[PDB]
Amino acid sequence: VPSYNAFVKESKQKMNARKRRAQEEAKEAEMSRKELGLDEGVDSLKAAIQSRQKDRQKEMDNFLAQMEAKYSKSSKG
Amino acid sequence: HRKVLRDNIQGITKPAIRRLARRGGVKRISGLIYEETRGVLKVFLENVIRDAVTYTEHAKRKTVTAMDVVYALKRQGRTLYGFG
Amino acid sequence: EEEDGEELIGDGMERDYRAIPELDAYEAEGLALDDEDVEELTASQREAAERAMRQRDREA
Amino acid sequence: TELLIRKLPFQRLVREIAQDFKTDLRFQSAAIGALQEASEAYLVGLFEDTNLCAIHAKRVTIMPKDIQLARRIRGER
Repeated sequence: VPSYNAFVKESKQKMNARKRRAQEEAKEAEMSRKELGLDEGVDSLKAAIQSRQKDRQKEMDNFLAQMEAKYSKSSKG
Repeated sequence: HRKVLRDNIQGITKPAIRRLARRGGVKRISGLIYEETRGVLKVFLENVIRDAVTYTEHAKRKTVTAMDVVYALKRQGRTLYGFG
Repeated sequence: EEEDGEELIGDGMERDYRAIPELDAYEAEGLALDDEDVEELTASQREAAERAMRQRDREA
Repeated sequence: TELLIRKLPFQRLVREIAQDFKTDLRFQSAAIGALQEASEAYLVGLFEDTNLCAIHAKRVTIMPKDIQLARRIRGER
């Protein structure tokens, strides 16, 4: 059963299914990309990620400020 | 008294990683996403817990208080995204 | 190999959001209920710890 | 709050990780809670950035490749 020809057919089927899934992933990814509002290109991706990094930095700053205002000896007195 | 904890990285189950990804907006995940997530979180936790334990040790205590973790996270915020 | 992407918003997703009382609460082992010997770090202690940690990081 | 990681597995994992640094240790519950909140915020932000990196590459299925790409953009290694 595991002949060389049977392996060729399996490999071709898997390659074609991979191309199909790649096209489906590309369509869904464009749909989501416009659904999220990110401009096309690589630099837009980096800019959005770094803006989110700044936002998360300020967020954890606020979080640690809360932790200090609740558990520190300076806040208690 | 030599009790040891082991293989609790599996405590981060597949549903846990799925909830994290859905909170992050992920629609579909790869099969090998779970192991990568476990490794990333383990490295993160190791690097922050070492500093928290160092703070507790310098406090001449043996219990990690909340301010130990606060200072560990504050020190981590300076080195985590320093591009290396 | 290279199977389909595992969907995350499929049906039965509420199974990932079931409540488990055995795991949704912290256990008592390893926690500090005796609420002293939890004194905050003094400035000397904190500075010494941080400088030792920076030396250790340089060593790596 | 919402459910991302269950509290008992995270507590066991934190204690397992910590026992390799000091032998016998206790933890304030607020310390474990802050650890969990910081870890979950970090992981959800990393997942958002990974999803951005995946949809840039014409995919809605995230992969460890996209995770490492997002980490490299954020400034981690």
